[PDB]
Amino acid sequence: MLARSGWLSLEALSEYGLSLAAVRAYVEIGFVEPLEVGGAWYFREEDLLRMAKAERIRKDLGANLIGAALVVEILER
Amino acid sequence: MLARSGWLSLEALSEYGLSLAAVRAYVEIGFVEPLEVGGAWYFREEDLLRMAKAERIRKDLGANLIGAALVVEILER
Amino acid sequence: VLLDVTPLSLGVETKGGVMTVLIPRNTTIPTRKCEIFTTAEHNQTAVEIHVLQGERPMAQDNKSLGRFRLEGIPPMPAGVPQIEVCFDIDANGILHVTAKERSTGREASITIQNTTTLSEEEIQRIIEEAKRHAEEDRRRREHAELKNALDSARVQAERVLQERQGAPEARARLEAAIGKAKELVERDAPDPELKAATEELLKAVEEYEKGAQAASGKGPDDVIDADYKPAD
Amino acid sequence: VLLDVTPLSLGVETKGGVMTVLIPRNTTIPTRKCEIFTTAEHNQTAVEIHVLQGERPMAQDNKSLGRFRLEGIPPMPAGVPQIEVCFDIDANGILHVTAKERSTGREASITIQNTTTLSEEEIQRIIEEAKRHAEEDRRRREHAELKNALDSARVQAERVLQERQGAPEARARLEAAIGKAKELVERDAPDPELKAATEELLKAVEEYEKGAQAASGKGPDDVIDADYKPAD
Amino acid sequence: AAKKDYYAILGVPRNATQEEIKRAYKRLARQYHPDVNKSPEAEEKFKEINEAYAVLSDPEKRRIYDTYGTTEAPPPPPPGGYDFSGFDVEDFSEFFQELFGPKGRDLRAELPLTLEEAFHGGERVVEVAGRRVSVRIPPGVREGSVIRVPGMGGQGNPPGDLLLVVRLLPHPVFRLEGQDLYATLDVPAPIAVVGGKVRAMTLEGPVEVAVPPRTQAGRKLRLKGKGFPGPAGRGDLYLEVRITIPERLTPEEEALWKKLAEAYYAR
Amino acid sequence: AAKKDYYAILGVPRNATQEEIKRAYKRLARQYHPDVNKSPEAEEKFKEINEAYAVLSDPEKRRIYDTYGTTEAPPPPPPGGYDFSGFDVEDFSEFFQELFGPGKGRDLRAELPLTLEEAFHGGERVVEVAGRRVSVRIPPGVREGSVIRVPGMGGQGNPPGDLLLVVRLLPHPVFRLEGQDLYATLDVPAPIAVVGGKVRAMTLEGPVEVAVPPRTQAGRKLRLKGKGFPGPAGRGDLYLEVRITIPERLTPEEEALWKKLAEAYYAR
Repeated sequence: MLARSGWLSLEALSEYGLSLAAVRAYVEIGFVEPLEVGGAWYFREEDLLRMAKAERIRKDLGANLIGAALVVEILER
Repeated sequence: MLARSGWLSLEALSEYGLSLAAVRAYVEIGFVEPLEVGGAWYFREEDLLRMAKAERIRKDLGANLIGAALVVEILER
Repeated sequence: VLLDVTPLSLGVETKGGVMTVLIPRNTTIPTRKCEIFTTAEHNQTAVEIHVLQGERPMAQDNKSLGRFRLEGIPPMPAGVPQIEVCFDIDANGILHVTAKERSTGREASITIQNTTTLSEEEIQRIIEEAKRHAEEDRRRREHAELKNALDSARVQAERVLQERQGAPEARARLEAAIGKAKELVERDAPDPELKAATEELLKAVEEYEKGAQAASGKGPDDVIDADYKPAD
Repeated sequence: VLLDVTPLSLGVETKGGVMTVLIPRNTTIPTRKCEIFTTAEHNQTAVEIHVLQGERPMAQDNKSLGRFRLEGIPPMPAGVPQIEVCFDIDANGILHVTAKERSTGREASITIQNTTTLSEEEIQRIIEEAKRHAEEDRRRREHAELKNALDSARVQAERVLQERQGAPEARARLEAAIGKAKELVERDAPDPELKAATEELLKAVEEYEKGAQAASGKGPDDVIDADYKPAD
Repeated sequence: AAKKDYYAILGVPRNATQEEIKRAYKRLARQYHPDVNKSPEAEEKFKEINEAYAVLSDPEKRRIYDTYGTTEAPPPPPPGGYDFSGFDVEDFSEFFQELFGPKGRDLRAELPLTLEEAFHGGERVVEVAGRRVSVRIPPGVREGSVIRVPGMGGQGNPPGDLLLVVRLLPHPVFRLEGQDLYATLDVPAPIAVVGGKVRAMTLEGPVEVAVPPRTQAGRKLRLKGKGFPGPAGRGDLYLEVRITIPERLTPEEEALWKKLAEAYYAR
Repeated sequence: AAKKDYYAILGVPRNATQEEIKRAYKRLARQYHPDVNKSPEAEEKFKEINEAYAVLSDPEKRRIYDTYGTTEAPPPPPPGGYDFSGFDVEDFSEFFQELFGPGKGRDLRAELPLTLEEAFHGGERVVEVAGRRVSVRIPPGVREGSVIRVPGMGGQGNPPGDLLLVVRLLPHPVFRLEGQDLYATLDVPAPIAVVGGKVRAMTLEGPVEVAVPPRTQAGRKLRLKGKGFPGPAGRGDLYLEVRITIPERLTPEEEALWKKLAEAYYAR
């Protein structure tokens, strides 16, 4: 009698093709805010879609902060 | 009997505090179109104004494709 | 490289008899894994946790070795209370199930030992029977995620209704559809009806989320019906 | 170390008597620098080039070493033919002034030897007299750059008129401004008059680039002037 | 058909070398990228772009691939196979399919319809760019309805689905905003005294409509039983009235109107 | 005055340590950067957010500064001086002027809410910048995007900044002005389309009696030359539209004299 909505753990990242080191780099710069208490990080489904968009714009260039062009992009819509 | 409109030569670069290596790199990646004929390059005023905004976003982060964060932004205007 | 790799995918049952596997098969030991889980109703002070062994999505088709209850959960609106139902498989292979709570910290740990380990005959039996039934198991999956989508429409007509009192006609629509849900959960409807009801309730909440009052144009005082049919 | 650095900032004359330096002060030996300039009108084949020496903005007080002609500019709307003017202070120091026409290869390049290198007394004289005049020189620079704004307005009103046709009344206003420029550049008007005229021309070109024809609201067939004064 | 000038797509001259090609593709791909550009037209042009630099990259393929069309006839494929490393090549445009040949996408497009076609719906021979397709839209359709027809989208293995969003073309005299029609009911004055009948035009056609007496301007009238059916019900049409003057008059009308124009002068 | 919550500005709790501060600043600075946000309000927010990061940098400066507000009173300055390297701290908020003090001015851009009457008249006015004092005048005939630049009356600094006071033309309730034409509805009864009468129309000039030609069909515009809306390029006329209404109060005599043309409309 527990609803399965919650958040997404560090397990689905491999299914989404997102390395843990990249998630660390995104977290320490503020691209997305996880839920630490009480164990590992946790994210919403569309929270994992933002660096999923971000890690597809890395396929040409450049460094880690492409989320800057993404925060504007979601603000562009 | 000539009017001072022309373009910007390789002497106006120093007024805006631009390193010529960055100028060459951004020409080579295609953010701005040069005028090679017949010797050095020649640019427009707003070409050095786009780069002026783009290099103020280098003061924190990150690498050379801030044009991605700018080409969108001008396309958002 | 070590032996005793997990021969079962273990999780917790959810609404509609749907697994939430917290540790899949061919995973090593020891392993401490868990996630965030939420509640169903308002002020829900207790949560039932039923661990399951197997891979078929139906909880009914599964075998359950642990069915316990968690009281002491502080009364908070559904979705906000997050329950850490954490599975720890130690070196011996005991399934320490700890029901941690992020808010206060109530717990109810259960130990299920390795005496439930099934032999290669039964491992092949369950694997080849799930694979044998897979063609209808995907049909049951399309049934089950659609039933949970119906439950999601119910809980969106439940969360928002207590968060916003919309149009009384829209409220009557929501209540009639909720009665349809009550009559179609232990008397489940066919999938075409399920989709035509879930999308109908999606449109019902789309018109229920209208925002301001009845903006029938510029908001006139009153109207009248026109005698469209020929007369005189 | 090596010496005989260039002691003067050599450049070209521009429209209205404005200095455009091509080699600045303190340029190493040897050196070669250039920049592209443009034309003014339609169907122009003639190039007068007037090299000048100095630093202050005015031209009549500056000294010219060469006034030659490079011809053959394609008959073409203004601005496109980029006339390449190189000042080359070679390892000899001799100021080669080169004018190429990029289209066909029209070339007129005369040489201004190091005979125009001045003494220390005259360099000090020009520096100190420029600084002495500088307080009125920034005033006349506000004058001259505003005259260049008016000149750019003149060339803009010419280019637009030969490129796009607007309403006859706005065209009449632009032509009246053109006549004002004709009668108040050789006989320069004070600054505030020119500022009011340039902003007025900016407004006129703003209402001149309106796009389509005169749409008065919905664009009715005919309108009348209402007798706003009281009657009856 | 004929080779599209990829030099025109990228923005480089005919004899541009590798440098201009790279400076062009790193510019347009930064603008037409599917991740940074969310537009239905973007994906096809992005495929054209990646195909364009699939063959414009290296000097050896510049000799081999980029001379296509420059020869008197299309030369046969060179011996030794092709080298297409690092680029997605399996969904190129018609030119490369003609030349050599080597998950279906959710192709998103538009269905431009007026109010009448959208209301009736029915079958329609829809038009994708180049390929064949024909699917129907159920009646009562509105904006934002996702017409996802399986096996009908972009070619792929397996084939993709379609994302056909309705674009309501505004009818010249029927202005629909949301589910309400702001069609003005032009009517002479005498209806505000007794209440007459006017052959109004609505989505149901020309219909006689009567109005209650003494109705002021700006009033809305709800059309129940004759509105706009849809998924959530029949959206009634809220036409607004407008009072006008008879343009053509008679001397009898002038004589009769004189004595009340006097009253208007008085009050 | 009292401390504005920099934690609430960044979005972190009171006890949040350095890394949360870093991951909140690097998101706000990525959103409220003036280059990525070309808005007047973004610059002040950017200044305040980097000011928040200035006193939240390292654990020793954390202890020294972020105890302010926590302490029972703002303590006296610590000995040995400060360290504000790499930070433009010369335009901090009023709080830092209160606490420590040491600070070309900015061209402060703001908006003047002006109705049709106020925009038409302009005149002397007391403009309202955030916190400080200023007063400038508007010339009559102001239009959208007017650059009201007053040297030495804008941002504080050496030299002081200028003003960019953009006029927001307030929508007058019954005056719908688009460009320089007023689409003001002119409601009038029908009989003016038989002879042509007068209507007490209200315009920017005030209440004026307006004449109309006979047989005027509804929806027609009438030009107002000589009494329109004057501006910088001339007197922008106002094209008000006519509209036919019904006399709301009718008499039995009206019915008696109206029956004839009612029958006429019944026939034609």
